Amino acid sequence: VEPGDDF
Amino acid sequence: VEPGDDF
Amino acid sequence: VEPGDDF
Amino acid sequence: VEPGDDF
Amino acid sequence: AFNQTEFNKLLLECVVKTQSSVAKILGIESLSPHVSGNSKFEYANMVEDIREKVSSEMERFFP
Amino acid sequence: AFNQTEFNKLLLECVVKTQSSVAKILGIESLSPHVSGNSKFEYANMVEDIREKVSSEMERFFP
Amino acid sequence: AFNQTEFNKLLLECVVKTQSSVAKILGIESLSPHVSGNSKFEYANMVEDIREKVSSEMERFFP
Amino acid sequence: AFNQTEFNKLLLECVVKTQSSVAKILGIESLSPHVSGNSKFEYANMVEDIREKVSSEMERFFP
Repeated sequence: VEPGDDF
Repeated sequence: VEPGDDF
Repeated sequence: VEPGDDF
Repeated sequence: VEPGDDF
Repeated sequence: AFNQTEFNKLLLECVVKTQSSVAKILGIESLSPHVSGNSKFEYANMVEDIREKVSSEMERFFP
Repeated sequence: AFNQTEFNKLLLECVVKTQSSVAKILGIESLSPHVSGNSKFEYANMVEDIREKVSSEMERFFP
Repeated sequence: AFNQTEFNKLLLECVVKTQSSVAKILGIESLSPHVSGNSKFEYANMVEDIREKVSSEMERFFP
Repeated sequence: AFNQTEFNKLLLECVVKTQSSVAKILGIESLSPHVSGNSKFEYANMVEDIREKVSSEMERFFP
């Protein structure tokens, strides 16, 4: 998961 | 819509 | 009201 | 408690 | 006793206050110099992403 | 097994905790070199805005 | 005087919108110059921590 | 059919996720160059104030 992805 | 506007 | 005060 | 710890 | 009406009042006040506060934090952060010139962290773009996520979660409970 | 009272405890603890934490973050962000100077992002101004938004959402549900 | 369905609509819209907005704020903050080299605050690491916390709270109320 | 169990699941997931995310944002912000040594925005001090606020609103509903 990358910065700004929803989780 | 601009920074600080409600959305 | 100042920065960090609850509101 | 340190920065980033849950509280 | 546990007053449900008062609970709802506090509950709603918190979540509305937090969403409005977070919108402003998002605004300020979008302008942060270290993420300037990154279309990933442009305010309008993030707002679009957010609204899309809300739509799909809301459509699940509210047809 | 599911306990409605415990659910409400956690739920209330979270939203109160989050609002209080967000208030603080908003405070710090309002002081950020890159906006401290924009009166759109002065703390008192933002709090006024936020409270007005809360009022209009609350009034909808509570006389 | 009270509509539970409308209450739930607003409640859900706020918390979903806040979570999505907060994820983005977390993203921007993890890129902040003053925390780089501190891995405790690398995006992936923080997301893992957060998911762990969520799981343990959810497991408590939902099998 | 609107499902109250699924609603509670999503609702709880969001507020726990948000609290945890916001705690990390608070952490990062407390380390921001532009505040440091203002024991007002020192992490431990802010956490203390937050917890105090939480306690007084919880006590009102949960003894």
